[PDB]
This record gives sequence, structure tokens and C-alpha cells, in this order.
Amino acid sequence: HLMPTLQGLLDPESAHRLAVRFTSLGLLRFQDSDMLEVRVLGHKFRNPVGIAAGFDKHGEAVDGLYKMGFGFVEIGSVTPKPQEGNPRPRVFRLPEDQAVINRYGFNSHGLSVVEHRLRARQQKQAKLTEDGLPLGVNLGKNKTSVDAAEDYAEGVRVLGPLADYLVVNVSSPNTAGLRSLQGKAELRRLLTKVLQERDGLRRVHRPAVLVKIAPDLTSQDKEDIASVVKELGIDGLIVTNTTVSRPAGLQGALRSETGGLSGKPLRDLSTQTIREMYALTQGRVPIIGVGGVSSGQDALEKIRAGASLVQLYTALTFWGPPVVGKVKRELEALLKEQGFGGVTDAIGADHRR
Ligand SMILES: Cc1cc2nc3c(=O)[nH]c(=O)nc-3n(C[C@H](O)[C@H](O)[C@H](O)COP(=O)(O)O)c2cc1C
Ligand SMILES: CCc1cc(O)n2nc(SCc3cc(Cl)ccc3Cl)nc2n1
Ligand SMILES: O=C(O)c1cc(=O)[nH]c(=O)[nH]1
Ligand SMILES: [Cl-]
Repeated sequence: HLMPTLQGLLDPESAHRLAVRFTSLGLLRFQDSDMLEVRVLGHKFRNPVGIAAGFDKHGEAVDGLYKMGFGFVEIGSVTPKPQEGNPRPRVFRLPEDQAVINRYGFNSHGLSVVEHRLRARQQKQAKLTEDGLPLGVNLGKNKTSVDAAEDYAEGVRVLGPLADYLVVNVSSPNTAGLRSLQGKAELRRLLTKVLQERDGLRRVHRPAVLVKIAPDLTSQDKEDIASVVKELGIDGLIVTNTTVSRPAGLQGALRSETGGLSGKPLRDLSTQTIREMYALTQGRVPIIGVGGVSSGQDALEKIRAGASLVQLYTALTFWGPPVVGKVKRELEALLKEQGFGGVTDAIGADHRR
């Protein structure tokens, strides 16, 4: 009632801004079971449900997001220099599909602003991480950058020391040429540079490095990414970003808007990409599963397919804050029904049957 009112009155971008403000001010029951704890990426996670990148692009609402019940928070994407992103309108709801299309184009306050914001709460975060509530930082590249690898390297040096993990986002559909960085040769060069930069940070400031990939890759592209990840010792994968596909059956009036599609229509394309990447990496590379999670069943499907952790965003825009607790409670119930001792036991379970 209260959320749909404000959202019917506001365009989606305005609603997003209000949600970030409300969350940041802490204007918002479930106590996490031991069954939901996961140890991965060199950290304890109190529960495996995180907020996906894009909700808190500029690191303004981190503490409010933990208050909402997320086991981990990812901020970004952050670009080196501030930039405005694409012209409006750039976000569209597809209510009949429980989906969103966005073409933000990496609107970002930039590394310096975000650095200072995170520094203001750096020791608070250190305590939260120790308590099982880690922080990830997702890095992008500026529109007019002439050297993509140097943009990512700048991000590692500036925000790496404030993050438990960093994400090399090479899968936004809304920056020209970006997804080409997922190609074997480009990815290997880029990731070598990123990992060199990371390894140069002092030990207590040295994050894990993950790569976030698209749902629209060819089988060759996926095989290539798996090979590079193993070759270089990349710490994990985030699977997946939004899709440039438009699955048959979309009903929303705005289905043919340009941008990345998220929410329910992405769900099974993302799950199958998790499944493939888990197999190609022999289950040895942690995966954060994302795309269309709005229930415990959705979360458990991704975990059984190979995800160690999951994230959501689009479900929050339809169902609000209560969806977080709902996913967690449902996931715990399913784990019990299916005879798992906890989340850890379920990771990759479909591959072992
Ligand atoms: C409005 C919006 C903005 C997004 N911005 C980013 C971003 O800056 N960086 C990123 O890696 N992913 C971004 N994403 C992608 C999401 O993190 C997530 O991969 C995708 O939306 C699928 O999850 P969902 O179906 O639960 O929303 C964005 C998604 C939405 C809906
Ligand atoms: C895709 C841009 C967008 C749009 C939107 O209504 N929301 N809503 C959220 S969180 C849900 C929420 C909505 C409102 Cl209006 C106020 C508080 C909260 Cl938590 N994030 C959003 N992001
Ligand atoms: O800024 C955006 O347009 C954005 C980035 C990204 O990685 N994914 C997405 O769907 N939108
Ligand atoms: Cl520091």
C-alpha cells in the first residue's frame, strides 16, 4: 500500500532515488539461522542473500541495507571520474512481467566521492565484516576512457583498500564496447593488470577479485572465461548482469525499450549460466548468483546450480523490503525439507545427483 502509492506517483528513477534516501536514513524481524551462514571469498557471510549492484551506486545506503537484512552489500558500479550517464528516460517498469529495463549508462559520483564516503565508516565496516556482513565494491569504466584496463586499475587502487571484494564489471549492456572486454584476449590482459594492482595492496587491505558476466554469452565465450579465470586465479564470478535479449512472452508495454532486462524473465537464463560456469570451473570457483531471485525457491535453485551466495535487486522494487526476510525464511524451510544441513551443503548439489 505505502510503497505502490509513492511509486505510482513517481517515475521509476525518482522512486529509486527516494528508496536510496529512505534506506540511508534507516526508515525501515527475521534473525538469521546458523543454517544460512556461508564461508567463502575469505569471509563469513551471516546469510547468503545480498543486494545486487545498481541499487546503491554511490555507497550512500550501506548501513540501511544491512538493517534490511542483507547478508552482504555490493555498491556500484563506480567509475573513475564522475559522469552523468545516459539521457533520460532511462529506467522502465514492466509490471506484467515482474521485470525492469534500464539504460542508466554508469551514472556515478566517481571514485573520489565514493572513497570519502566509505572512509567515513571504514572501521564500522571492519567490525561488520568481522561480524559476518561483508562489503563488495563494483567497478566500471568511464564512457570516454581511452584505456579500459587503466580505469579498472584506478578503481582497485582507490577502492580496493575499502572492500572485502571487488567486481570487475565487464557486462553492462549500456556502455558501448564494454562487453567486448569479456573476450578471451581482452579479458586476460585486463584481469592480469587488475590482479597485479590488487596484489600490490597491503595484506589487510587486499580484496578478493570477481568478474561479473553477462547472461548473453556464447558457449565459446563461457569456455574462454572459465579458462582465463582458472589460468589467472580469479577469486570468483558474479553470474549474471542484465540481458539484452527479449524473451518471447514479455507483456509490458515498454518491452522494446533499449537496455538491460532484469527480474523474472531473466531468472532461468541466469540459473543456467551459473550451472554452466560451475561445471566449466569444476566447482572450484565461488559464484555469486543473481538474476530474477524473488523467493526462497529461486535462491535455492541458484545455490543448487552452483552459487555460494545470491543477490537480488528487481524483486525489491516490486515487493519492497519484506522480500529479503521472505527469501531467507523460505530458503531455510526448503533446505530443511530437502535434507540439507545448511546452505553450504546445497552448493552445487544438482551436479552431484
Ligand atoms: C536499475 C538497475 C541498475 C543496475 N546497475 C548495475 C550496475 O551499476 N552494476 C552492475 O554490475 N549491475 C547493475 N545492475 C544489474 C544487477 O546488479 C543485477 O545483475 C541484475 O539486475 C539481475 O538481478 P535482479 O533480476 O535481481 O535485478 C543494475 C540493475 C538494475 C535493475
Ligand atoms: C529500478 C529503479 C528503482 C525503482 C524503484 O521503484 N525502486 N524501489 C527500490 S527499493 C523499494 C522502495 C521504494 C520506495 Cl518508493 C521507497 C522505499 C523503498 Cl525501500 N529500488 C528501486 N529502484
Ligand atoms: O549503469 C547501468 O546502465 C547498468 C550497469 C550494469 O552493469 N548493468 C545494468 O543493467 N545497468
Ligand atoms: Cl585504506
